Amino acid sequence: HLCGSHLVEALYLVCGERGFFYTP
Amino acid sequence: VNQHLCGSHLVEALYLVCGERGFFYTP
Amino acid sequence: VNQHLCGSHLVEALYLVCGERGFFYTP
Amino acid sequence: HLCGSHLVEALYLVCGERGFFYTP
Amino acid sequence: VNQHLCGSHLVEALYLVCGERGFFYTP
Amino acid sequence: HLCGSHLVEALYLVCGERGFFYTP
Amino acid sequence: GIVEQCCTSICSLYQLENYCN
Amino acid sequence: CCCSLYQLENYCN
Amino acid sequence: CCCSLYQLENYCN
Amino acid sequence: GIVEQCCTSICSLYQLENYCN
Amino acid sequence: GIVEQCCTSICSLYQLENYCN
Amino acid sequence: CCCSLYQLENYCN
Ligand SMILES: NCCc1c[nH]c2ccc(O)cc12
Ligand SMILES: NCCc1c[nH]c2ccc(O)cc12
Ligand SMILES: NCCc1c[nH]c2ccc(O)cc12
Ligand SMILES: NC(=[NH2+])NCCC[C@H](N)C(=O)O
Ligand SMILES: NC(=[NH2+])NCCC[C@H](N)C(=O)O
Ligand SMILES: NC(=[NH2+])NCCC[C@H](N)C(=O)O
Ligand SMILES: [Cl-]
Ligand SMILES: [Cl-]
Ligand SMILES: [Zn+2]
Ligand SMILES: [Zn+2]
Repeated sequence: HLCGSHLVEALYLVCGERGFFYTP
Repeated sequence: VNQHLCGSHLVEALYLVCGERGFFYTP
Repeated sequence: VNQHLCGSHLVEALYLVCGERGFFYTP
Repeated sequence: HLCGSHLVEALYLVCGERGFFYTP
Repeated sequence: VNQHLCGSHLVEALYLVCGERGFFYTP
Repeated sequence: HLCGSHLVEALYLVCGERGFFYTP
Repeated sequence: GIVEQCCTSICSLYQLENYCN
Repeated sequence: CCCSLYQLENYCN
Repeated sequence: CCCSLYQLENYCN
Repeated sequence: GIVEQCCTSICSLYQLENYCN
Repeated sequence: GIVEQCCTSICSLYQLENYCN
Repeated sequence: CCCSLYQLENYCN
C-alpha cells in the first residue's frame, strides 16, 4: 500500500501541520 | 499557502537526502 | 500559476483521503 | 505503467484544467 | 522560490509527456 | 530503488539548479 | 469549489473529504 | 492503466 | 505500511 | 527557456513537448 | 526551522541535511 | 538506478 516517498507523502497529508519524525 | 505546498517538496527532498537515517520535519 | 501547482497537490491529497470512493476535481 | 497516485498525477497533467472524476 | 517548486512539477510533466524520447530541463 | 518519475524526482533534487538531460 | 476554498486557506481532512464521491 | 496520455484524455470534463 | 491515514496520525507531533 | 515560459503562464501539452528530445 | 529557512531562499543539500536524524 | 544521490550528480549540467 504505502512505500518509500509515498509513505512520506502520506505522513505529510496528516501531520504536515503538526510535524513528525520519519525513522525507517 | 505556498509554505504548506513547500513543505510537501521539503519532506520528499529529506526522504531522498536523508536515506536510512530519516528525518524530522516540524513547520 | 500557484493555483495549478496547488491543484496538483489537492488531487494527490484526495487520492489518499478518498480511498476506494474516489473523487471529483473541477477547478 | 500507471498505478495509484501516479495514475492521478497522469490524469491531472491532461485534465487538470478541464477537471475530472476518479472512480476506481 | 515558486520557480524551483514549479520546476519540480515541470520535470514530472515532461517525464509523462515525453515518454521514451526523454527531455532536457535547464532553468 | 529509483524508477520512473521517482528517478526524475531524484535527478531534480541534485540537478534542479544545474539542469539536466533525461534520456532513458 | 475546491480550488477557491482550499488554495487560499490551508484546508483540513474534513474540508478535503467533501470532494470525495 | 494499472493506457496512454491521449487515451487518458477520455476521462476529462 | 509497506496501515491507514488514521493509523498514520499516531506519528504526528 | 521552459521556466520563464511555463512558470508564468500555464503551459499546454504542446508548449511542454518542445523540451522533449 | 526548515520552513522559515528553506522556503524563503532555495536551500542546498547541506542546508537540507541538517534536518536528518 | 532502476545508484545514489551522489552518483546521480554525474548527470547534471
Ligand atoms: N490538513 C492539511 C491537508 C492538506 C495536505 N495538502 C494540502 C494542500 C492544499 C490544501 O489546501 C490542504 C492540504
Ligand atoms: N496542460 C497543463 C500542463 C501542465 C501540467 N502541470 C504543469 C505545471 C506547470 C505548467 O506550466 C504546465 C503544466
Ligand atoms: N539544491 C536544491 C535542493 C532542493 C530540492 N527541492 C527543494 C525545495 C525547497 C528548497 O528550499 C530546496 C530544495
Ligand atoms: N500522493 C501520494 N504520494 N500517494 C501515495 C501513493 C502510494 C503508492 N501507490 C505506493 O507505491 O506506495
Ligand atoms: N509524475 C508522475 N507521478 N508520473 C507517473 C509515474 C508512473 C509510475 N512509474 C507508476 O508506478 O505508475
Ligand atoms: N520524492 C521522490 N519521488 N522520491 C523517490 C521515491 C523512490 C520510489 N520508492 C521508487 O519506486 O523508485
Ligand atoms: Cl508547489
Ligand atoms: Cl511506485
Ligand atoms: Zn508543488
Ligand atoms: Zn511511486
